[PDB]
Amino acid sequence: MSNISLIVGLGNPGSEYAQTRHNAGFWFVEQLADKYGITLKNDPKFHGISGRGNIEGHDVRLLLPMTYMNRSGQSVVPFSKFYQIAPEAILIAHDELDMNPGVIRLKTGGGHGGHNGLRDIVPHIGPNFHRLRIGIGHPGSKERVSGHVLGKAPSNEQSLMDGAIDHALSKVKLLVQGQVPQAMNQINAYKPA
Ligand code: NA
Ligand code: NA
Repeated sequence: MSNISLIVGLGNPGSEYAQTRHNAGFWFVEQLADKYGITLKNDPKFHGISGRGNIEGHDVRLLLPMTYMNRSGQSVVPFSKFYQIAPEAILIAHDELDMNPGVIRLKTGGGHGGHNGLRDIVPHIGPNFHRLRIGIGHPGSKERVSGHVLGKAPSNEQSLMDGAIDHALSKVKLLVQGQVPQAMNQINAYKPA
């Protein structure tokens, strides 16, 4: 029922990380920001890059922590405390190992699912924020997980992921308008065209 007023993209800073699957949440938020002409500027007070503007009739903040993934909470937590944004108004976009490329899900609540960014966030604001789980695949062995999240995907997997992200961006109107059950049905029904 509450409007989404803060959208957070999780990822690592620097050009060596920018195309890595771990930066799926940066992809989503950076595309969104540019779709609506919202400028992401350096915001060192909150250890991130941040912005604010109109999306489909609503005042929305955007945040990319520049803390490195595992310390994402050092940006998100004080940012959302300072602007007094309840967790229920936060959507956090992140890579999801447990879903394949081309799969994308909106989830409300729950835990971190082993994701090391969310792991740094859930303890401080609690679990009740919305999550855009952008599927990146699982390599297979738990050995190869680090090299997979920190690697660039091949073009085919990338096109599926980018398709998923395009679809979720088309649904942000619902989310910022408070229409979370509808956004969720519609996001979660996505399948590659
Ligand atoms: Na822009
Ligand atoms: Na920008």
